[PDB]
Amino acid sequence: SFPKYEPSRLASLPTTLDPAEYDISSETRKAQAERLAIRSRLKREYQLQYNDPSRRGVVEDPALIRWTCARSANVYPNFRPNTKTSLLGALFGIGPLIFWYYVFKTDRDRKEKLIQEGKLDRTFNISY
Amino acid sequence: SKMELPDYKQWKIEGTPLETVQEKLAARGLRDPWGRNEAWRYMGGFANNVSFVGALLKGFKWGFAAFVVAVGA
Amino acid sequence: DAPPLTLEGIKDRVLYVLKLYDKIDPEKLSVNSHFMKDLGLDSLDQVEIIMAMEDEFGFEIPDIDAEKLMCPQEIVDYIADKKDVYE
Amino acid sequence: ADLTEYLSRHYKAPRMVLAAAGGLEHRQLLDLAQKHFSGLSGTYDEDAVPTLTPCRFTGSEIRHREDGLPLAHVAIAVEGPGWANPDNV
Amino acid sequence: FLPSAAYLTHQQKVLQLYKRALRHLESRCVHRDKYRYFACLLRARFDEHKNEKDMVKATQLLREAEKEFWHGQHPQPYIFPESPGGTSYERYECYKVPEWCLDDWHPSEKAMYPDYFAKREQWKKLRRESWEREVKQLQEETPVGGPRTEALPPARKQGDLPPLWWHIVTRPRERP
Repeated sequence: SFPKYEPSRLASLPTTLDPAEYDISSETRKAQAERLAIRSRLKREYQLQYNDPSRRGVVEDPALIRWTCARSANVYPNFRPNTKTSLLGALFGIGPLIFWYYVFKTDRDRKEKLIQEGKLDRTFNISY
Repeated sequence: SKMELPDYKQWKIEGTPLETVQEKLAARGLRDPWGRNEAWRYMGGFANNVSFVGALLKGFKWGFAAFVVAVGA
Repeated sequence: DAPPLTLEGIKDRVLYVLKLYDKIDPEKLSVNSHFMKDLGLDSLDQVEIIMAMEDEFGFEIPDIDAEKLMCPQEIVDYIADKKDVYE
Repeated sequence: ADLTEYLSRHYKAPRMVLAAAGGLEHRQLLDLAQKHFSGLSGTYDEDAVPTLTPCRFTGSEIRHREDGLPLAHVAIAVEGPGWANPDNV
Repeated sequence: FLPSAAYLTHQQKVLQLYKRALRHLESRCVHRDKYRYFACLLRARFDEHKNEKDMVKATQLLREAEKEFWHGQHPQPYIFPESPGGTSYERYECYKVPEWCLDDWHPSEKAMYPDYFAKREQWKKLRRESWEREVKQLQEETPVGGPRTEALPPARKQGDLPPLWWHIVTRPRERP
C-alpha cells in the first residue's frame, strides 16, 4: 500500500523496514553478539580508565588520534596517479579557472571598447 | 505535606462524549475502554465551555448598556 | 517554576492512577506487586499503563526500558530518578 | 554442525503437515498425533526464521554446446501464476 | 542495537511498533475521545490475531504492519518537551557543571561554604577507601576476558559499594 520507500544518498532507510531483519541468519545473530562483545570490552576499559580518582587528565582516545592522523598525515602516502584522479584534478583545477578567465576578458573587452568610443557614464565617475 | 488528592469512586463517568463512544464501541462489539481518566478533563468547572461564536459574543454582553449611556450623554 | 514533589505523595498519585484503571480490582492493588503474575493483565495492557503515565507525567520512558518495570515500586523509583525528589 | 543447524532451524512443528489417507479414523489419527506428535520441538531459535522473499525472475538464456550427443534438449519458459489466482486454472 | 542483548526479542519489536503507532495516533487525533475510539479499534485489530502460533505468518503480518505504518505515519509526532528532539532537549542545560570541579575555588569562598566542603571531603574518603581492592577485584575476577555485557554486578560481598558509582550518582539534578 505504498511505493515501498526507495533509498538514496539522502533517503536514510529507517530501522523498521530493513527488510533484512526478517530472514535473519543465525550467523548474523552471532555477528550481532560479537558486536555486543566489542562494545562491551571497549566500554569496560573506558570505565576502567575513566572513573579513576587517582587519574587527573584526559581520556587519551587512540581512535580519534588514529582518525586525525589518517585524515591529515596519511594522505600523500598512499597515492598513485590514476585516470580518475588526473581527470578530476584537471576538472577542478583548470576548468572553472579558465571559465572565469574567459568571462573576465570578455566583460573587460566590452568595457574597453565602450570607453574607447567614449559613450560611458563618465559624466561623473570619480571614485575609480 | 498534604495534597489530599480527591479520590476515586467520585466520577462514575456518566458523561456525554464518553457515554456515546462507549455505546458506539459496545454496538461495535469491543466493550473495553481505558476507564474514567477523562472525567476530570471533561466535567467539574468544565462541561459546556463556550463555542467559537460565543467567544465573540462575550464582547457585547456588558458593553451595550455603557454604549447607550454614552449615546445618551 | 518550582513544583514541589514528595516520594509518598507521588507514590499515592501513581497508586491512585493505577486504581483508576478498569480491569484490576481497586481492593487488591499493592504498592509491591507484580504485573504479569497476579494482577491479570498482559504485556499489552502493561504498556498501556506505561503510556498513560508517560502522558500524565510529561516525559516518556523508552521501550529499551519498558521491558523491565514489572512492579509499581520500581516505577516510583524510576520517576523519582527522573525528578530527583528531595528538598 | 551445519546439518544440525538445518535440523534445528527448519524441521519445525508450526510448519509441518501430517496427512494420511485410507481406512483409519480421523480421531484415531488424532489420538496417534496426541501421543507422538504432541511434544515435538515447537520452539524456534533466536528469531532466525525463514520467509518467502519475492524471487526475481530475470529472463535470459543459457546454452551448453556439447557435440557428442545423439539428441538435443531445448526448454523455454515464461512467467508463472503462482498459486492463488485463477490464472493458474 | 541495545545494551543487554544482541537480538531484541521479536515480541518487543511488536511492542515497539505498538507504542510508536499509538504515539503517532496521539499526534494524528485531537479531541481525545475519538482518539480513545481509534486506539481501542487499533487495539482490537491487534487482538484479532494475537494467538497465532506460527512465526513466519507473524513476521509477514509484521512486514505488512510496517508498510501500513510507514504509509500512514505522521510528520511531527507529539514528542514531549523532555524527549530527544522535543521542545526542551536539555533546555536548562546552562548550569550543568559536573562536580569534579568546585575544588578549584579560592579558599575564601571555601571558608564561606564549610559544611558542604567537609561533607564533600567525607564522600571523597568514601570514594577512595573502597576504590582499589573490591572494585578492581570484582571487575577482574567475576567477568571473563570477554566481558559480554554492559551491566555491572553489585558488591554483594560483605560491605561497601558496587563499582563505578561516582559519575552515575554524582550527576546533576536535571533542572537547576
